Amino acid sequence: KKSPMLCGQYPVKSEGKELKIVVQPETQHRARYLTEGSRGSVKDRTQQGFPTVKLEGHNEPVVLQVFVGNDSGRVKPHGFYQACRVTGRNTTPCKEVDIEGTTVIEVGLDPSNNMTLAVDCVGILKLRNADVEARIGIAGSKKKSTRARLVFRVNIMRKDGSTLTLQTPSSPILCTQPAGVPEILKKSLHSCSVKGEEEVFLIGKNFLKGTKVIFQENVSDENSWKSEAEIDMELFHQNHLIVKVPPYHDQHITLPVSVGIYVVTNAGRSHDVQPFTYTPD
Amino acid sequence: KKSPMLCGQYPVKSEGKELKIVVQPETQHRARYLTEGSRGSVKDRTQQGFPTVKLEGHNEPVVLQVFVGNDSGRVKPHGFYQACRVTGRNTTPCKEVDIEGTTVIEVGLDPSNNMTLAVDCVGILKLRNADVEARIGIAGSKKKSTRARLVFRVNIMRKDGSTLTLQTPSSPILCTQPAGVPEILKKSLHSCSVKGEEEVFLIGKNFLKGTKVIFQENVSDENSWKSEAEIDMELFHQNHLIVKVPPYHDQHITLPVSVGIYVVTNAGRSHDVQPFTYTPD
DNA sequence: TTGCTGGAAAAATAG
DNA sequence: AACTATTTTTCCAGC
Repeated sequence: KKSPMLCGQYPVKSEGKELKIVVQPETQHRARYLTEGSRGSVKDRTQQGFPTVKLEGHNEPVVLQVFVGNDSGRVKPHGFYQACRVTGRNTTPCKEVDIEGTTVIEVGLDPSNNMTLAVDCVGILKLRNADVEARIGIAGSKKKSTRARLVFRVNIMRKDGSTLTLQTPSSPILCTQPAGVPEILKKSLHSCSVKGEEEVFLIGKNFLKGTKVIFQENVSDENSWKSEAEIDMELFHQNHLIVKVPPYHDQHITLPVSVGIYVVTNAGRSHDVQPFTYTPD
Repeated sequence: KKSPMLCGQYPVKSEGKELKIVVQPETQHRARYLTEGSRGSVKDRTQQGFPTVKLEGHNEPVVLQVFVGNDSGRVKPHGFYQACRVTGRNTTPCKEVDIEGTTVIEVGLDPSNNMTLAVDCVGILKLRNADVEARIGIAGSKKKSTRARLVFRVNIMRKDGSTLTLQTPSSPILCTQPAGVPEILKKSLHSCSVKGEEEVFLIGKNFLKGTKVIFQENVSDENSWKSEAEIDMELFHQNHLIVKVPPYHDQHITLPVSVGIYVVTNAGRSHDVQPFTYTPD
């Protein structure tokens, strides 16, 4: 690498060459801390591969550089995150160099693979605020950012001593720890008359801000009658919640109907379903 | 202040002068982080005044120094706590100087008030691990102390260039957050047969490690039949808990008996009582 | 017995 | 000021 300042303005394509991101990285990747183990490379959005960058308009071996930059605007290396290498008996080999104090990961883009590479060797390291705080004061109430972009860039050298610098940043990635699926561990009531209205205490975990309690007949994705039970907000809690039993659709059943309850969180659905029996009026 | 090393050995009285603590500080004062907006001074044991120090055997204006030191032994400034000034339209004015890296608060002791002062301008700041690292060493920041003493000391200058240094440390003060009073906000069952055994979901707050759920008949301190309800440990939580209804003492009541439920925490008792009705078999 | 994560408690900050 | 709610960091525990 020629080491052109990381802060300079550079184009994605030029002189008949483009550095494009074929496969964007996941929208979220939990950064790891120095005090703990490694946490893995950054995957793609299907979690089944890795962000993939391609270099069209050129067919020679060229080192690809990667580093973690701010989440938006003019590309600057992020101030709270540092890129890091991820070793593995299947991961692409790479070097870990330091530029202007920020860590940059050098991988090798090659024509033997049509100038394409699935970056599977880059992880994100979280720097401690307090630590950053006492170096760059401008970073704190001025800005504590938890989002970052994977910054890719190639430094080709033209015929003379010149060097063309193509750079392309990915979509932002939220670098914190994911919500975790909702779960119901135990409910206080398992049976109620068809008119409902009786309260049910639910204790479990991960009841996020956008959670909903759903009373359903079966597991008919398309429709087997479902209904949002009203939640008590004056006592909402990530681990417990009080909901009122929604009245059943058939006020005139002759026999007890067994239905299921499960919760939806802005992040997912409590895959384990609770049984609840509606009984005639 | 002459700035004599904070670690030196100094007497309380000497040369016909004593620096005595008339009113010891509270046995507990919740330290606050520097980011914390709240700044209370350290009160006395009646919570109605402040620790008061007096300088007998001298009648001139002399600056009184205060700083937070270890909880016992040879006075050394505490490594996890720093003294801090507390401003107020009624609090005594003072300066905040730094000595050997520790913060010292300078107040003015004066004869116009018979060499006495009720230090109402000193608070205690809790140092965050990362701060304690840069101050007292990494391995040191592991040996945790949550107790500290308010260290008072005067630096009088004798006729010549000499300086007499009287120092007196207070009783230790606990600087951790004072556990809270338990509370029951809502229960799922309010009535049960005399034999009991039915579970009751309790959601409230501050259900500490040593909490007990008590079913009682009245508010007869001495005795009006009380009983610890069994708690489910596999789901214990500071804000909620599942207990089984203890069977009543009179398996043969003819009429429904109304009893109360309240919780005891290693720190106190949920003063607000919940009603529960036992019903005949 | 150490390394990779998912889960969380504890530490610090926000509102 | 005194609380309550969120975030950040540091710990744990299960392969």
